[PDB]
Amino acid sequence: FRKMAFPSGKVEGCMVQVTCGTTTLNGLWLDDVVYCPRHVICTSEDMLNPNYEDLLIRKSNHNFLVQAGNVQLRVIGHSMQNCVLKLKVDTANPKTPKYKFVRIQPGQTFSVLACYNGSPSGVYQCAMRPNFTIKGSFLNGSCGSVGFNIDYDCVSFCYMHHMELPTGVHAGTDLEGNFYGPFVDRQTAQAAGTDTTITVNVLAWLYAAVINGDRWFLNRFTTTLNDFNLVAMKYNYEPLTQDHVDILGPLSAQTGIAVLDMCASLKELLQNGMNGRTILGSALLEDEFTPFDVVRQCS
Amino acid sequence: FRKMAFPSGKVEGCMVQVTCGTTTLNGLWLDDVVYCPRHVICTSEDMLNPNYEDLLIRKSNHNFLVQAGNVQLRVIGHSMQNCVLKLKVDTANPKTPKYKFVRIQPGQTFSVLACYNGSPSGVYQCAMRPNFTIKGSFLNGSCGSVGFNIDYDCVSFCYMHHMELPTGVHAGTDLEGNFYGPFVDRQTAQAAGTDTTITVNVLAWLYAAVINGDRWFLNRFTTTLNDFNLVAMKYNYEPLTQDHVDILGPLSAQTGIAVLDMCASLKELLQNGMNGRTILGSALLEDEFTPFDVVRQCS
Ligand SMILES: *[C@@H](O)[C@H](C[C@@H]1CCNC1=O)NC(=O)[C@H](CC(C)C)NC(=O)O[C@H]1CC[C@H](c2ccccc2)CC1
Ligand SMILES: *[C@@H](O)[C@H](C[C@@H]1CCNC1=O)NC(=O)[C@H](CC(C)C)NC(=O)O[C@H]1CC[C@H](c2ccccc2)CC1
Repeated sequence: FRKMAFPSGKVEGCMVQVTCGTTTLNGLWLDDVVYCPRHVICTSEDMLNPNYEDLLIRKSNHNFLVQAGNVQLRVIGHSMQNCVLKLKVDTANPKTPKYKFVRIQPGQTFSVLACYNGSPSGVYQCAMRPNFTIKGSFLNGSCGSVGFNIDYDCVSFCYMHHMELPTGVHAGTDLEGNFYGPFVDRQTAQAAGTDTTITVNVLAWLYAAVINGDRWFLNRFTTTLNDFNLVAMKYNYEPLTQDHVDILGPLSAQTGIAVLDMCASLKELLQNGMNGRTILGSALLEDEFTPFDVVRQCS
Repeated sequence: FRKMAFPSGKVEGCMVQVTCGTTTLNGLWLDDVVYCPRHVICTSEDMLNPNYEDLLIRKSNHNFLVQAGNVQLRVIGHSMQNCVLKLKVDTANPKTPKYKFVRIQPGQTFSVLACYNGSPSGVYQCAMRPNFTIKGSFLNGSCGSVGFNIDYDCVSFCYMHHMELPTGVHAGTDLEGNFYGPFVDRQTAQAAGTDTTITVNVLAWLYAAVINGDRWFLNRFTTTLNDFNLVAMKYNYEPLTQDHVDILGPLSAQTGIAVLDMCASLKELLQNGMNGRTILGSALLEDEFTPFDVVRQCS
């Protein structure tokens, strides 16, 4: 059982390089539109407190250099939508997959195709935390890298990368340019607030553990939803709801472990730690697998 | 800092479905040749102790159904090379990337594109352990999935998946069909022997930690190569050599921490555990990042 990303090929064919002045980042080329973070129009002496409206007025289509491999694209229109720029180009991307834009919910997962200068470097799996940050791997130049899921042949884009926070975590927008969380695109320290653990995902991962022969943490006890949450609260775990319980149903059915029984084992793990033992090769409780992820991987 | 796979697009375009009888697995379609594990010619009542030579003699080209998406490929020749079958087909794959076959060394890493019925399901990063197993995520039907690295535009294929061991780990071949390790393709329990930790990789990962602001484990001590290895041995860590030291050089240079100083901190971690603290979000010492991987990710 491994942290698995979706195959990235459909998205690799959408990444391009966007330069304005001396600032270069990545853009997403779908049909005849390139999407990129608006701070590509910023100089280093603009990022502290940019007035994007005023900065963009000084820019014309020909100030946007868009490059797909060795080929230049002609920019024939531009506009700002929230924190993203949309550059209309004269050529539809012939590699455009079936796609949609979605605004993902906290606790859900997606794959990130980290890019630099418009070239894919690597792919990994992330979760949108309850505080609307993600714990990625991003260097200077990675802005415009996107996060996505794939449903059959359809790519659902959900994230575009914009900035780093002092805690080392990452923040960004949906593909309409609205940040996840309370963040703004300026180079100041910003607070994400307390993060909380995604309880339903930890449970899913404990089920995956049991499915993979690791069972030492199961005990003889059960609990109540109300009583588990009294312990969840203390640990900054998200409260569990009956919808969570029914979401966990197929895993409970495959393992034969009632959900409230697994909750009892989780309380004991939370109160007593792991006494140096491990679970699927981790010494911490893992919360970036959804129930859906676990089902998909164990079938 | 994250466990990152290479973009999988170049390899996605090489995966096909291979069926012989009622047994179906994945094959790798490069130029006019499809490569797949030879046990595709086995029935369930053959896998306990197959005589592959005898089994294959009963098979003709038309018994191999090769499917790429919705299109059948015509098989015009077949032969067995070690534990792989090579099916000559009448059509060169138009998506064949620049590629080579390499037999990878223990301690090195590569990406796995896990496939089922010839369709990519997910991508993740693995290491070839010192005992020539890998710790993957593979279900029935995943055989023929490949592992690879990418160097610029060139795909180096290094692994094809064949079987699972009782410990839950995985074993397979290079693309010439020679197993990594002492394994054979028959459905019996087989031993991998003691695994050992990849010391040079743990050091690389501690450097990555320091590069990412996590420094609590650094101490005031140093050691000697000879004296560190006395402690390595006891913990079933691989001995460190001066070549390892020079490999770690660029990381030592970027952080300003002498390699033997980092070795001192590692000895203390090994002797004293982590007392509930963490390093890059893990409560265990991580050994599936090479120095090269760390450099690539932190630049
Ligand atoms: C892409 O342009 C880039 C991605 C960043 C670079 C470093 N890692 C990333 O993920 N984004 C930015 O540079 C971003 C531009 C804004 C939106 C105009 N600026 C940014 O993220 O600035 C951060 C720098 C570090 C700073 C900080 C860190 C630690 C302690 C205190 C303060 C937070 C803001
Ligand atoms: C692909 O065909 C498949 C991949 C396996 C399926 C399950 N997970 C995997 O990675 N390989 C095989 O089925 C393989 C065929 C051989 C090469 C002819 N057989 C195989 O791996 O058999 C294992 C089954 C389980 C068994 C065992 C497990 C636990 C305890 C004792 C014994 C080890 C061999």
